[PDB]
Amino acid sequence: STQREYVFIPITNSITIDVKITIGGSDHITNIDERGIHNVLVITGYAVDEKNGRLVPTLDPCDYVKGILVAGTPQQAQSNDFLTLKLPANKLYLIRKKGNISDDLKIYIPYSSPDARNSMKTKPVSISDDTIVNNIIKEVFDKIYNITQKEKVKIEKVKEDIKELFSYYALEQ
Amino acid sequence: STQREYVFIPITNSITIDVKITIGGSDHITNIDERGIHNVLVITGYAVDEKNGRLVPTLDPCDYVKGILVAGTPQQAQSNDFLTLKLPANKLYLIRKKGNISDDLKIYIPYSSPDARNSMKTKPVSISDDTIVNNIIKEVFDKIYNITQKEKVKIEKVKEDIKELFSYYALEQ
Amino acid sequence: KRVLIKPLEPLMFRSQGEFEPLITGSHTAAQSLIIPRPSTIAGMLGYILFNKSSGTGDWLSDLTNLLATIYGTFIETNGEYLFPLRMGNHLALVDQQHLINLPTLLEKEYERREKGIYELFYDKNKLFQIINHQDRIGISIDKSTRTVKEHYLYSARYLAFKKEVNYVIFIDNDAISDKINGKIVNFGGENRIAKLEVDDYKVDTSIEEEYYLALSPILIPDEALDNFLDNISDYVAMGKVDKISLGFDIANTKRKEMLTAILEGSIVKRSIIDFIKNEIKNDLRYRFSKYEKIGYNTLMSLCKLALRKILS
Amino acid sequence: PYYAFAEPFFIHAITHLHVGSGSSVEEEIALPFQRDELGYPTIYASSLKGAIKSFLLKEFPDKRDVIYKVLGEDENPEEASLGTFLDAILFAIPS
Amino acid sequence: VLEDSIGREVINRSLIRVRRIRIDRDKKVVETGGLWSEEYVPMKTIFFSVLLGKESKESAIFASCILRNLRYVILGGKETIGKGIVELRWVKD
Amino acid sequence: EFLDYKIIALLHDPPNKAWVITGRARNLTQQLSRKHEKVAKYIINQLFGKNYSEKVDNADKLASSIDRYLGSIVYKERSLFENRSIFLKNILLSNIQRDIGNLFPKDKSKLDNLILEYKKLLNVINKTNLILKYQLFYLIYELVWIDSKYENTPSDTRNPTHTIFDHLYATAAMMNWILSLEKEAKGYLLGIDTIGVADFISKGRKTRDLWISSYLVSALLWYVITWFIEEYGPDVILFPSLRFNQFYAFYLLEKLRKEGVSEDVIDEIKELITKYIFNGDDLFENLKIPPYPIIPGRITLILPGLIREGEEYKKVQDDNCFISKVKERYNEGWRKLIEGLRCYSERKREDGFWNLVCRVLKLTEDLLQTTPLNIRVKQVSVTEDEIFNNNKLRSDSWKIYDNKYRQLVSEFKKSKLVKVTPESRLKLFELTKFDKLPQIGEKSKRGYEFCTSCGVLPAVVIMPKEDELEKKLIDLGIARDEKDVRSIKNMISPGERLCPWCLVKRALGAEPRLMRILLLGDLYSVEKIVNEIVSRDVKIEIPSTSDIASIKTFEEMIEKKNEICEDLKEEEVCEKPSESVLSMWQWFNKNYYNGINLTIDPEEYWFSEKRRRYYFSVFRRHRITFPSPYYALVRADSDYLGDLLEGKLTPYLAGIIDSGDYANISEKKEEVNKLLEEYLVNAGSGSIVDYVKTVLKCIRENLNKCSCAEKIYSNEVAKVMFRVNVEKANVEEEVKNSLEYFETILNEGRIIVTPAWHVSISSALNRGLLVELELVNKHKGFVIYAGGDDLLAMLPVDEVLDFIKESRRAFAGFGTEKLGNMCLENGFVRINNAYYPSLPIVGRSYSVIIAHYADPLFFVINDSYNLLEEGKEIIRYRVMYNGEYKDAKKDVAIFRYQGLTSVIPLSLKRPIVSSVSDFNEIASIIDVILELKKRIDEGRISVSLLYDYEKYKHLIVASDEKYLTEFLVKDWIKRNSLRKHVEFTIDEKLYGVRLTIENYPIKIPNDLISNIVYTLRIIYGGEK
Ligand SMILES: Nc1ncnc2c1ncn2[C@@H]1O[C@H](COP(=O)(O)OP(=O)(O)NP(=O)(O)O)[C@@H](O)[C@H]1O
Ligand SMILES: Nc1ncnc2c1ncn2[C@@H]1O[C@H](COP(=O)(O)OP(=O)(O)NP(=O)(O)O)[C@@H](O)[C@H]1O
Ligand SMILES: [Mn+2]
Ligand SMILES: [Mn+2]
Ligand SMILES: [Mn+2]
Ligand SMILES: [Zn+2]
Repeated sequence: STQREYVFIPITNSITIDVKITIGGSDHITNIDERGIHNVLVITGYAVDEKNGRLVPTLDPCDYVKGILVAGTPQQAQSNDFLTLKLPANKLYLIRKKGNISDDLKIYIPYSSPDARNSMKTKPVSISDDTIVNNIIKEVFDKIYNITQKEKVKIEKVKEDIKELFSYYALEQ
Repeated sequence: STQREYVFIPITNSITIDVKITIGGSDHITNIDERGIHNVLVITGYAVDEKNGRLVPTLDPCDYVKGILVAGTPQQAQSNDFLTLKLPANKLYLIRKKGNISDDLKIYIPYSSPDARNSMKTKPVSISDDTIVNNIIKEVFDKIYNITQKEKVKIEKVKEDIKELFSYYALEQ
Repeated sequence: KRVLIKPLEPLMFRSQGEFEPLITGSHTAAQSLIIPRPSTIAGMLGYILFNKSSGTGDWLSDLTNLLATIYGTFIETNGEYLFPLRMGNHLALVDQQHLINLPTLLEKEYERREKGIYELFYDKNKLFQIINHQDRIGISIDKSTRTVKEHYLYSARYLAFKKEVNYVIFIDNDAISDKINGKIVNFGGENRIAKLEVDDYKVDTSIEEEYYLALSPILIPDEALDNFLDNISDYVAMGKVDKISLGFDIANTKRKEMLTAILEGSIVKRSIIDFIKNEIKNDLRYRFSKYEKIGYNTLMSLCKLALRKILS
Repeated sequence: PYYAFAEPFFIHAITHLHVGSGSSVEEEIALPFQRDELGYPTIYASSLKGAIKSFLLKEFPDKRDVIYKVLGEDENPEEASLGTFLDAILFAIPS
Repeated sequence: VLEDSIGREVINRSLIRVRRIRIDRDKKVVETGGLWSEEYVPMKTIFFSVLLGKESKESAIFASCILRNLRYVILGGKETIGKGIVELRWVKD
Repeated sequence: EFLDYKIIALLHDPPNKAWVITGRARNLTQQLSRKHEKVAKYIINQLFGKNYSEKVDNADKLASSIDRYLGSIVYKERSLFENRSIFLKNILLSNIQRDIGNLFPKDKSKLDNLILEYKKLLNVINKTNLILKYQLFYLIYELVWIDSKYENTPSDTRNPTHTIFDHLYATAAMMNWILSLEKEAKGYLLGIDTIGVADFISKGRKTRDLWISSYLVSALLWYVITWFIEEYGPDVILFPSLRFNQFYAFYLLEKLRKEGVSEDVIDEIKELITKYIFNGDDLFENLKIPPYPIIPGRITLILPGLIREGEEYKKVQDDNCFISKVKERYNEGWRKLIEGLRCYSERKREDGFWNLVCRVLKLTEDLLQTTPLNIRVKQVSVTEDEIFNNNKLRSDSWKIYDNKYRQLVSEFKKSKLVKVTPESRLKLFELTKFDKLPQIGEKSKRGYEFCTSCGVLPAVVIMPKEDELEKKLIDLGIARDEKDVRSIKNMISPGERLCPWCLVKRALGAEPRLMRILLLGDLYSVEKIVNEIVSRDVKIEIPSTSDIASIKTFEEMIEKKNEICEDLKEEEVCEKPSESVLSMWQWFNKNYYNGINLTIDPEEYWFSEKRRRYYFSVFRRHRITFPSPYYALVRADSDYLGDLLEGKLTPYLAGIIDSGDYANISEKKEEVNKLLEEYLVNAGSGSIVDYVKTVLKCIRENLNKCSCAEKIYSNEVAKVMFRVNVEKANVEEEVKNSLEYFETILNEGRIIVTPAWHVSISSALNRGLLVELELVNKHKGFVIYAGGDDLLAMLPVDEVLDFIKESRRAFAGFGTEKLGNMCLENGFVRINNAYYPSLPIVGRSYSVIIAHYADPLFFVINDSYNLLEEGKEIIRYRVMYNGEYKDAKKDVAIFRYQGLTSVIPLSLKRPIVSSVSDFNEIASIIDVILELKKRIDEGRISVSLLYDYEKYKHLIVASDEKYLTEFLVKDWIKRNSLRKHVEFTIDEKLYGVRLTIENYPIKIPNDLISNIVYTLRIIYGGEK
């Protein structure tokens, strides 16, 4: 009875809307106690397109992405096309495994075609230039988190551990 | 480039009749040269669909499938249930490589439903039942590379090393 | 289930021989190990729970009469489990997310592989953000002249902790969860001090994969060597094999035995797990069972925190 | 058991203090103090133990037995010491 | 209790860092290479540490009459310059 | 049958090759009557007639790159792209040429004279050792050519990159492959690298343990390659090139002395050897061994698919022959050495020490079975399918040797990821548990008493502590009287615990003549070597750290011999040298016969405690500066030498194309495509340079395959028709292969390697070795090891800046004085008119450790190696590249002194040299620091200058005005000066130099001007 959406963080505003409901579910499997963004999900073999942000799956384990879980539905112009799988809360990869195990993990992932019309020359990156941090803290990390603005008094260290906790693989095409 | 199909090598043969070419193109994937199989492709995050042989994509970055990359046409019964990608030959996990890449190789890939009907759990499996070994040798491994058991007189260093080198992950679903 | 060994101050885990004035015309020196050998933690926990008329010549038979199956050791900074990773003489603390794609990184071709290992041991390495060797030169003063003696000077490179750091070991037993929690141990050498913290922490063990990480030195039966050192590239992907001494026992005042081992942070392939079982006799099994008990033959999946002994 | 009791104390400097470490820091100083990992001054437990040991061996030049038991022995004939010092961490510097 | 950023500047400003000189007696001029710099920690500084003791019937004597009598000891070098006197207050007040 | 006719592969193209082409007077071309090899044919008089159909249609086209640079039609026709002049361009630097002049065989008579000189040295050998004459010729063919003054020639004036010799030796090396494929089939590449040498050298109390550790590292490999140099001749080793090899020449004339050769022709070549292979000292005749370990523990070999034991060469039986062979040969060398050690020990059961050697060798043979040092051997093979098309070579048959070599090294990388120490081969469970351990000395009250040299192995011999040793050695198994103590305590400091391997080291260091056991190699029986060693008893004294800390004091005492030993002559100091001792330490031989007994132990006299009141007072009265306890351990190495041998561009731009810029070269396309073209255009003056740059203009901007060559084929077809004797027309394709090759280079991002490349490199490497050898001895240093790129020497802290400056400038090939017979000149090495190139484009780093003489050498060596290997790859300094400040990595000098570190750049230009103006920029800061050191000695500037710069840096770094920073430094110097007006004037190109670090425990000021003062503080702490 818990469905979440897998959302990634490129330097592109292309997941500006992902869900019809501002919160979605009724529990959080992710925590922020000012010490760290606990229970963040990484998946292997999934590189991401920037414009119309879509994880195009290249099956190279050296290509990954670090994205957070949020509940909701993929605008209902989707959910017949994105990935719809269930996990037993023992196989999901999670950094800073301090959070909650809901025992019910349904997940919707942006999932597209490999489209063998070019090659998947991938490119990783690390985020910086806090303006890039902020133009997504505005649209995601405060859009789903009413927890924000409540403990947000040491409002920097919650944003500093954003830098070294996320890295993806772009295609630059 | 000349296209290729990754075919997992399970205990079943519901994938055996999908790729036809015997001669191929300007290269090969494996190379039976008295050392064993070579250039074994490993796809992580993609468990196997035991019946209706397909690649069931989980988000666990831990399950690994052992198969082989076969040459050329997918029998043209595809482009709705299969997908095509063109890799630089460097985005693959090839095992104890011998052969030479062509730096560009069309890859096709099976795919199944993400199984929203049963808990996506998994178990390991190994190459036992010594008779089923030769059965998959003579079923598909010769349908692609018939020169096995034809010119090679050795049966131990290439033919009886799979017993522990091929190990994939079945959904039990 | 889990035990955190929190050092109160820099620690010294020597690794080599003499550390005392023996040659009249030279100083002595020593250097600390970044991760204490599981013999150290075993001996510490044994010192906490001691009975004074048991053993007297075994040092691990009676020790195994006290401890559960100790599982390997690694760092935890702020809930950030750091894990040792060893190349030839190179040792780096890498976080978890850099071990998943690792088996594929050493199977990449030349330049990609070398660039990967380089950025791992050099740039994605976090050892030097948490720990830096802090040298401490000492002297001995003879009261007759109030001056240093005839080169009674020693340089001991300690282990400075630039931030709040613990060592993580898991222990099967639960009756001990109360008899060591809140104990101020004499952890490590040079008369240093650490503090213990215990809390139940479910950890998954029974898991099998293709590549493992030596969280603790993998001992070798001292007869399989010629069967092992010949084909080393077939068992360990990267790392370091070496001859180590198991330590120094208190009840007998003796240097413990010497065994060739595969040091921490080394990456072993699955073909070794059976190999040792194939290359160990029936009573050397009875001995290496205790060895694994005190925490030696510990492994871990590169995909998830899943520990695994070898002979068990 | 095995440190059943503890006594903390403040080391209040009456005169200036120098506890050397050689030329141990990349600084404009040739004889720096004993630094921490954070560069703050400290007194290593070795220096503290040795200084207090040497002092007590002359301020009570009869308790050699007790001091040698607690603060350890010098000559090769030895036995486990039974009182240790923690590195003196700087608390509050004047300003 | 200052912030850690400005604290490690105020503190490094409190530390004494003198230059000392070695004089040639027959001409009262500094000897070549006879100049170095030291670093004392100011008078009235306070360090903190603990004496951790096991219980073996000597501690009952050590920590009771030896320790009760200790107020002043000498720490570190350069005590002819008078750079070692220090006072131990036990946390019992 | 008899084969391997590479004697003509060394002579097919003569050293008279470039003057007979474009002759000035044209005499030899008419007095010998298919044009110029007539001369070589005339030179073929000592041995078999010339085979012409086996080494010009192959193994000459495959050896060098000229076959692909010029083109296989202009290469042979040798007349369609001409030039009058004759230059020689450094292989790494196509910028600087040479003026060859004309001192060469011109007359039909002097050529006969040089033939006669070859003959008289090669006429005393019979034919039973067919291979021995080829052996000696391989070495002396150049030594006679340059001994008699003759400047050496490039392969061709059309491409003056390779000297005529490197081309010849390269054709000979390829002949190993070409013979093995005209025969049935094979072709091999064998590489051998010793596992963990740095850890092994860092194992020993005394320097006499480091010396023999390095010497063993060299000698075991020499023993394994003795088999190859006797089997397939010397020209089977591609690294290190043994054309200027001390070990090889020693072995060679010792084998010539063997079997009986008149002791009148042995001298005619021994003088050649002593003058050029050495520098002019025959102490290897007075020491009986080569005094310096100079074999790099990493060798390569070109092996042929042949084998003996059919009494001649038959096809190899399998493809695991050489690996097993070298493994067994290595273990055999070690076992032979320890057997000879036991024999020599039993021959002297007296002397106490050797008695202990006896009675511990017999106890620990089962522990000495394992060599203390193991190797790692890889091999790669090739078949005629790869270099042949059933009639000739293939096209891309040139890129084979590269692809194989590039193959081989990669394998090593794989095996490198796992390091297994040698001590793990032992079996120490039953020993260290059940007390089976042999224990000569005190049975440890605590288990088994680890060793003190290696610190890892249980010790066998436990010398007691120095309380009362004489009454402590007799009541134990160490001694037998009061006499042996004075010789046991002579080589084992009281207190030392010794493992079997460490004691074997000490025993070999007791007398370094058993090493001949390995240097000769299956040449003499072990008993025959030992019976010489037990015949003569001349003492070989290796210094200690204290003997090198006390150099200046011994010097000051040889300038006051009588006065300072008037009050002496009761202390065994002014004692007359009574023995025939000698040392490989050149400074020792320079003295000792200067009035002072240099065999004394400063640890016993003034570095001692019970004494040195006496000695301090003595030094006080006689105006002697009482010594310092600090020496300086200098360690050097070239940067990206592997990348160099692989042809990369990283040695050229060390800091830009780092190592991952070859995992993808496209991101560095600009720099590689600038530098490679800058080099290719610049190699070959001739008439082809314009042709070549037109080919590149074609390649430049990806002009499609021959869709552009019509721009360039013109520039060839107009020229191919300047000559009529050109037999057939083949210009339609060669112009296509030329740009195919150039695109291959520019698209792979590295010069394709050929054997000529490798011999030309690893010969200049040994020449630089011979240069730095005489450099170290100039500065009173003591060479523990110095092979080519690397170096490990102990110097006094006083001549370390001078030494670093000189050695760096000489490694580039630029100096001021002559260094024996190697008269170095602005990027070349002039040996009596012979210009050999050097390594100016290569970067060399340094790692100086100012250590107390009593510091444990284990940790000193480990810290030196670690500082070098780590800091050289983690620190970046502002370098200017094409007038643009970038970041660089290598060419640093990392000083450390017990907590003080400093880094000094040595390049300041990322292509370190592109002209002749650069050769003074080399290490131009070390002389700035020197100038500043010679102001503080003179008392003009105060040492406060070093404790004052901080209050000037905070203002000097925030500044962007040059002429303001100049005033600022002048005021920082003005305020701390002691005389009227000093003048230091820092060169103002050091301002703004920014050093950085990738967050390591190394602390380093981020500006060169502060690293200068930290280096001065380190140096002066060395005089404490
Ligand atoms: N004859 C020699 N004597 C002393 N040192 C040597 C000698 N030959 C090589 N070395 C040094 O040994 C090292 C060889 O390179 P490398 O192989 O990377 O080091 P290693 O210590 O051998 N370890 P490894 O790389 O695992 O083999 C370098 O530090 C060389 O300078
Ligand atoms: N291909 C090679 N052939 C022979 N010796 C080599 C080769 N590559 C490296 N060496 C030597 O092996 C030892 C260690 O090499 P190493 O220094 O690790 O490589 P490098 O290419 O020099 N890179 P760097 O670390 O910058 O010095 C030194 O003697 C090197 O000069
Ligand atoms: Mn090596
Ligand atoms: Mn190098
Ligand atoms: Mn290196
Ligand atoms: Zn030893």
